[PDB]
Amino acid sequence: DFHEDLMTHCGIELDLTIRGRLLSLVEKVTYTLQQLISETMVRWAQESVIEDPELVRAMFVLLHRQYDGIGGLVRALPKTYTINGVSVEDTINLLASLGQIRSLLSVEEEKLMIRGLGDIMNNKVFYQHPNLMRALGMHETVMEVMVNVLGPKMVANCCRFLCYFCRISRQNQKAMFDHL
Amino acid sequence: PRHRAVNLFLQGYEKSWIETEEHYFEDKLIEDLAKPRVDPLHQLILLFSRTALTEKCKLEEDFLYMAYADIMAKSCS
Repeated sequence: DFHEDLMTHCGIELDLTIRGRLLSLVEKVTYTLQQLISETMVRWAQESVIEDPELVRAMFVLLHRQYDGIGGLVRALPKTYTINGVSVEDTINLLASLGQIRSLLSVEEEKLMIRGLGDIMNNKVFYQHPNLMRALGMHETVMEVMVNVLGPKMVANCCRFLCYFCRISRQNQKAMFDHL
Repeated sequence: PRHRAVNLFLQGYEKSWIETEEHYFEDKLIEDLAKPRVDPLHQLILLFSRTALTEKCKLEEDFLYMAYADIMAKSCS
């Protein structure tokens, strides 16, 4: 019922003066930079018919992100997360652990992982906040490692992890269901 | 709990009031790219075309295409 009670709160001012603070907030969320970021792409693309196709690809990503500054913000929101002020110190070293494995993704390769993943096995915020881990997508990161391996001892430590990923909640388990 | 409630409010507020139909800009955009040599809109188009002609044998997600397709799809007693 918890997500549904949130969904009941979500359809509050969709159609309480508490609803009034929300409606004021959405207008504020909406929006000189958006003009010029738009314009300079149009400046470039007009005058100087553009080769190096990498550029052109780069331009319209900024063009669309600037026009859609809502959908840009859409994709950011499932990744974003609020932690309490207490357990911030575990999260710092977590991302420092995870940043090592994102780094080691592009690869002794075996060794530093197990130290890295074993750190993630033991963090306080792996239990208390499973929704943060799925927002990290780090299961897939770990998965892609054993994708990369499986064409040896390195594997099982990922597999010890990915099991241990499944236990902590059910929508956290959903993610792994897609890779059966 | 508080941090948990602010968490699920975020995904709840994401799934409710950010799905806005305010996005009517597409008509103004595709007008705006259709200005002066080759126009930018043709540059955008040809970008995707020459991408597609590469024999990848499996196309990728290419969210660039996924965006400007939808712009151009929204481009239309």
